[PDB]
Amino acid sequence: DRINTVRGPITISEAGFTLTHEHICGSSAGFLRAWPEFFGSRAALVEKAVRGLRRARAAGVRTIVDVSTFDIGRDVSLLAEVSRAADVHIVAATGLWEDPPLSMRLRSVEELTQFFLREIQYGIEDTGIRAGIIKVATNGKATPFQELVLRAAARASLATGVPVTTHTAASQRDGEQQAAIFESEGLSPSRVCIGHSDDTDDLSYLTALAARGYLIGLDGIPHSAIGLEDNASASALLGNRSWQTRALLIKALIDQGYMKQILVSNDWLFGFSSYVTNIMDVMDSVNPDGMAFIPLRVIPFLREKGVSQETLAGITVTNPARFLSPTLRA
Amino acid sequence: DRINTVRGPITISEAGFTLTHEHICGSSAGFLRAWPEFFGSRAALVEKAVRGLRRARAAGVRTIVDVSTFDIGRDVSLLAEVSRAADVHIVAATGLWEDPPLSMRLRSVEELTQFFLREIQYGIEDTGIRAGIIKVATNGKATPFQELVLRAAARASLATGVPVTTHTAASQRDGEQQAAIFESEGLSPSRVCIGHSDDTDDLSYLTALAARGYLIGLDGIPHSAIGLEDNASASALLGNRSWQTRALLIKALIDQGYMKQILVSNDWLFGFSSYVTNIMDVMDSVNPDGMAFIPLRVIPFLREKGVSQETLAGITVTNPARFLSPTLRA
Ligand SMILES: *[C@]1(*)CC[C@@](C)(CC)CC1
Ligand SMILES: *[C@]1(*)CC[C@@](C)(CC)CC1
Ligand SMILES: CCO[P@@](C)(=O)OC
Ligand SMILES: CCO[P@@](C)(=O)OC
Ligand SMILES: [Zn+2]
Ligand SMILES: [Zn+2]
Ligand SMILES: [Zn+2]
Ligand SMILES: [Zn+2]
Repeated sequence: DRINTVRGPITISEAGFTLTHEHICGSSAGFLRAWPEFFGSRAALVEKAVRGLRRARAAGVRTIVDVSTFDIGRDVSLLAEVSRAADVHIVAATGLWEDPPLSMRLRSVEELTQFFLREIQYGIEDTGIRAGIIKVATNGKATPFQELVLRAAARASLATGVPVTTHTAASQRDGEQQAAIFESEGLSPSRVCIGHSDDTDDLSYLTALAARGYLIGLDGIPHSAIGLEDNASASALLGNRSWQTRALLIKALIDQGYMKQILVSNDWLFGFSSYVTNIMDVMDSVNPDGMAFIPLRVIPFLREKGVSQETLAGITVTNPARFLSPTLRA
Repeated sequence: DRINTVRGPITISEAGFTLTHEHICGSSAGFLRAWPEFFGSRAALVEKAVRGLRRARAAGVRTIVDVSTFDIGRDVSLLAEVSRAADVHIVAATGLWEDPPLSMRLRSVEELTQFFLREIQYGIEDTGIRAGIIKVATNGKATPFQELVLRAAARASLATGVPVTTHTAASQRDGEQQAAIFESEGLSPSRVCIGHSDDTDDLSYLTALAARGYLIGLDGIPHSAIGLEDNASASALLGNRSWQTRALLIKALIDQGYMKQILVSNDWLFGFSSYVTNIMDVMDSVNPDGMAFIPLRVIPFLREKGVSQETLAGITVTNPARFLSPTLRA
């Protein structure tokens, strides 16, 4: 009956409106400590993130899930500072994304499971902050090491009840292999969110996952390079489907009976060093509402398309609570 | 007339007997902070490193050059602690090795040059400790990003006078391309050590580098898996040439007139997470003298083969001082 945040345990009812896939800073391990000037300064990144989380809170957000791992350069003391200053709860992550270093890539399934358990059960670094979610990734067929990560994540979730959330190449149907691996370890689909699932329009894929009990992460709604066809790096990252096209998948899955399994977010960030220089500027130009885009723009859009207020509340409040609530089955 | 160490500037004469390619811990950025139990504990790694540096100092070592970068998980506060406790000077490194994360790999030559300059001229992280060498790497033909790193390293050296030291796949003759890149930027060969050069027996390659003025890093003398043919991972890392075979390259280059350009070391470490589990144990079994192997075993070997005491002192004391001494030409 409690979820770990960067400021400690909170009750389920305190989570409130929750964005389930967000980042304070998308970086690399040690990078913000070694090269803070890349972001202007650490203080500038903090100020930017607080301003943004304050705008989100004013729009109705109460909690974000920062799904930055070790290899995304998660800095839990930065998250704690931002969380305190903005009065928005932040749930931190363990796991590994797509850029693990050699010291992680050479590890066994057992060793990885120890590491993820450490961050859930003991703490991150020497901070005593415990993760409330496990983040994993593939981009196409899993590498051998990613198979180990997905298995370790399953083990860590089976021991603790903390959920797993994934990065996919959704157009490659990665969620099918991720599911297979997780199920081979015994993990309940109700403890797993298959993320970046709004990157595809393939309903045969989305419903195959939802029918087995997976949560479906429609988590990049404002990601679009429409109107930036000249910028190859922004097109490659963001794609050329509209935010409306992505948002309508929320309606599609509601219409198929999966309202309880949908998790919505922006996949936004306040700093971004793991891609091209100045990408954060480009992104901010596309979506000046930042993390507030879901409540300010997506919710009203969906209401105008005939989705109910009650259904939207269930998606933004009930589903994240049920997901984040530690349990073996949800 | 001063070299930066983890405890501040020292005079040239204070450097004394210097090992020019060593590691306290071979790891990954953030790893020791996130997963100290991999090493037993941080305190255990500190104790091990102090014991080892004390044994080296008793054998005549006064300074080591820790050529661990950002991506080797260099922890300058760990180096400072070990340096204080063992009374051995440690020179820290900037640059990038073979495992840079996305936040580094996406950067330009200019950006990289700023980062290396930061670590030389201002400090590492928030510690105020400044690097005294720039470390770079290729394993075969340079990737596009490694070309940028080598160019940035050249720029940073041209601005500050701090030398560059390299990781090679010596059997692939990487030093030839590294030289070409460095020279394309204007860098003097006398400011560059082409490292892991004892990994090859190709004198046509070694002398081609030394003839242009490069320092030659014969830096892995005790690395050998002879008598561990059953251990594939140790054979792959350490090779199947004897330490004597490697040591005799020091004599070969003396005999060709290059005594002033030879730099000798062990390429040892006290923790090693970026390879197979328990590799440190295997390595310690092969060479229980650790960093003391050069003075305890290599120097007497070379004397018995007819190299002079004076020549060996010039190699272990004069050459490292001339190399580390900030200058545009040495
Ligand atoms: C919230 C209420 C249920 C519907 C109308 C689906 C029948 C969706 C909106
Ligand atoms: C140190 C003195 C010079 C030699 C003998 C090379 C002639 C090497 C040893
Ligand atoms: C830090 C970037 O992480 P993603 C994979 O969600 O893409 C923006
Ligand atoms: C940390 C390991 O670095 P290398 C390339 O000198 O090999 C042991
Ligand atoms: Zn992702
Ligand atoms: Zn993300
Ligand atoms: Zn090396
Ligand atoms: Zn090395």
